[PDB]
Amino acid sequence: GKYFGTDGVRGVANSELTPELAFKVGRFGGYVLTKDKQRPKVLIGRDTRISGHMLEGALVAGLLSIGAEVMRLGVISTPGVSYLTKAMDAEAGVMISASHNPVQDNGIKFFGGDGFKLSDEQEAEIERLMDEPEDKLPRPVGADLGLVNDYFEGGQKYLQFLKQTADEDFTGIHVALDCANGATSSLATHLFADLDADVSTMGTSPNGLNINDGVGSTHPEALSAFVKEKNADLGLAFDGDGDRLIAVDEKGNIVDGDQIMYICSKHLKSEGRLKDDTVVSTVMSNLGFYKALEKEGIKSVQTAVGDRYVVEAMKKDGYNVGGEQSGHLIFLDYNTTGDGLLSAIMLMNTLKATGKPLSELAAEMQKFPQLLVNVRVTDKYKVEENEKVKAVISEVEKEMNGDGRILVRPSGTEPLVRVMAEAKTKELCDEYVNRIVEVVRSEMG
Amino acid sequence: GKYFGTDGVRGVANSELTPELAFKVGRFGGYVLTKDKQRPKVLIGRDTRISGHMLEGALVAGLLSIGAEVMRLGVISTPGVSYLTKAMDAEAGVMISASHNPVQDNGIKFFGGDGFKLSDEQEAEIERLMDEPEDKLPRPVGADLGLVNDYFEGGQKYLQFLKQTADEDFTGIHVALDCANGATSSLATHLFADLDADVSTMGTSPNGLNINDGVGSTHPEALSAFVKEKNADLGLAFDGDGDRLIAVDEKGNIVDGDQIMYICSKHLKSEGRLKDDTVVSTVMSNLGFYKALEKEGIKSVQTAVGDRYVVEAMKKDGYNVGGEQSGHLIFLDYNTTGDGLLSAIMLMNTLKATGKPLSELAAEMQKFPQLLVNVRVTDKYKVEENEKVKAVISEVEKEMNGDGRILVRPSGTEPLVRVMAEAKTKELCDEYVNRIVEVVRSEMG
Repeated sequence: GKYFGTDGVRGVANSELTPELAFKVGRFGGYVLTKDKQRPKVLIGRDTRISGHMLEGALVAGLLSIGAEVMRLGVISTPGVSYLTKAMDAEAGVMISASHNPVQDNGIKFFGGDGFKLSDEQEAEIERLMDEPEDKLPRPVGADLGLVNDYFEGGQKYLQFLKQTADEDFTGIHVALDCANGATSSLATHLFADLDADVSTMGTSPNGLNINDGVGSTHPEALSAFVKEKNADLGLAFDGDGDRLIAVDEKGNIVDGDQIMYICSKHLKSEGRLKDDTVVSTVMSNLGFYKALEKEGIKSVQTAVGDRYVVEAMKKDGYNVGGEQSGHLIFLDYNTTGDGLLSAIMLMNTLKATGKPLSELAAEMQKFPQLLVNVRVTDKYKVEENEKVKAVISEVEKEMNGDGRILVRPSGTEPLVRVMAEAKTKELCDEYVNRIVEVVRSEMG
Repeated sequence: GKYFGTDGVRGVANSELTPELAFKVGRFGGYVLTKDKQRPKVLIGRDTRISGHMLEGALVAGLLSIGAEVMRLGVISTPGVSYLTKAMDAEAGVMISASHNPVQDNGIKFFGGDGFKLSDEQEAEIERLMDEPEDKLPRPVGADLGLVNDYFEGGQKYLQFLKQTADEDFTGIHVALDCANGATSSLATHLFADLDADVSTMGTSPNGLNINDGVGSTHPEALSAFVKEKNADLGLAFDGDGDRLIAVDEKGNIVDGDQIMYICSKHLKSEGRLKDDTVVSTVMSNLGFYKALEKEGIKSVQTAVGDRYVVEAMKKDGYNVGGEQSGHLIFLDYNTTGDGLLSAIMLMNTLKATGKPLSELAAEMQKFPQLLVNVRVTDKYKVEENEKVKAVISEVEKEMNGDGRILVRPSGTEPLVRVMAEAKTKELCDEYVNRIVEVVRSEMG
């Protein structure tokens, strides 16, 4: 009915995301991808979550009961699953994980031959079957049955590829890594050490219970302190599945996905590699990202939140680069989903080639301050129109005239409305927001 | 209701023995064995059957959804599973296989802590649960979930143990091996080669479709020809799971489980190791086995067909050795189920120590000829009594007076009765059987 959301199937493993269901998934989904040849070739990959194994076995059982030849990969980032499912011309690819969420949660994700999430048509049918109450799909027996050749060497192919996209070894750089105790634990540390960089690690020590546990892109303050401690040049914080990246500069400060997009797209434009010198990004990006983009003559396209949209955009118009503030950047020259380590290597290429420190590079793009004030109200949904509100906003919008931005939306969870303001400084934020907030409390209370 | 038969659960994999059911098994059975500690320790092992993997994954999924720490072993004979489940003090042990059957079939088998099939009480409850239609067993989540550490090194521990029970290396012996393309493929050939024996192989080349395919204990004629071809001293034919053994002498002839029991128990008695110098065996054994046993002053106990009974017997009365004509011999000094390779090493110990060739040793025990004649009849079940039949038999029984044996039983499959006769020679068989057969056709036709 509705198993496949944004990020595939998710639940708390065993309770909601039962192995029964991870069976039905691989069984039916392997049927759907079976329409080509009698013997599809799914490959499957997972992070360090303890539920990993339980799901991987039930999923592979499903796949094998409908003839699919199956290639376990072991622990590997979602990037590497997509890269390999393309490079090995495999009918599909699967990733058991639930990036950056806590360990108890997990999820199944699918990739097609091309390295892209499955067509909404396909997922459609997978769900069609998963609600019939008769498993009338074929049951091959004897020699028709699925086959299963492990391929734990997959990892070092996706390593072998990342290693070629580094414009020279990184000698002379001290990098700290925090790998969320996840799929990137063993991949990253081999990579940057095989690229001749002084690596200092942390969060690289998974036990299947510690993924994303005060480490990783979502919790970068540990890494913030570790950089200063080990006095490194920068810190990289991947998340659970190796699909995001948040950096940290020698000064200890955080370097979100807008600043990484800025930094990298700018370097890329200096090699002629930025395609039509444009960059896709989402609403969520910070006004000062668009400002410093103009300043470097890089144009931009905005899309709605979520990388199905940011990738929908780069596809048609053939764009080279696109990203989110989350740290989720796509370099389509190289791979078809967000790739933490790719991001990180592009960032290091920048650093090496410019001899600047990460603080300097990220200072070109100046973030605008934000401000949120939430006011409790009687009837939060009647703010869509108002004889005052609706007006106030518009005036302040024009008063700002490109140097600012306002956003007022009612909450779901509660009975209050959220006023929010980008401005060039903290005191303009304060002025503007207070204005709107006043004409709201006039109505409600 | 009735899933656990003699040899565990069996079916044709996927069609009857579905992965769904191999899930319910490990889930419920891991509950039943969970009553001790919150974190049982099942270990699991399989043969080369292609359905192996599919079942192993669904089974491990079950086990993990109820907290069991689980130890994959890979491919290993059922012997080695039992040996290890004892030596590692593990709550249970599991073997996915269906020995000597064709590849399409498979099966789940259970062993307790002690190395013995599970108590009929336990299997009882496993089935109790498997027919409730509500999976109300706990669903641990987060850190309670199952854990899974592979242990593919298990194999070479059970090797390390077999290698100690060989009374000296086997230098100077040429042995041919036929391992049914099964679990014993890699174990045997390392073993006898690490014991310094000239090994010539066959059936050692599994691809998950060729198990028991004109090789192995059930189909020994290939091996019969191979021994003569490679002019070896003897041939060993294990079956799919490494639980049986049939030998073949340098002359090419077959050496069934009665002759191996004779040969080995006799050697053992010569080391004082045969306990109370007795040997357990089943009805199925050949009169001349009992004769040559008397001749060497070894006493004997008979039990009904099947090793649950042959082991029930050695348990109470503390017997050292017991076997079946199948090749399924138990040496309880050393292990708790039938052990093909153990048998084989005991046989080689005999050979080495006596310097005799296998033909000579197996000639001490002289088999009596058998004869079967099946007569079609009108009402095959009224032969339990007869005014002629019942008499004829009894007379011929006493006429034989210990030198013979008769057995007449009606068939199920068809409408006819089966007359059968052991005698000292082929022409006594012919006489005796013809007598009975005559007084049967008198009635029926």
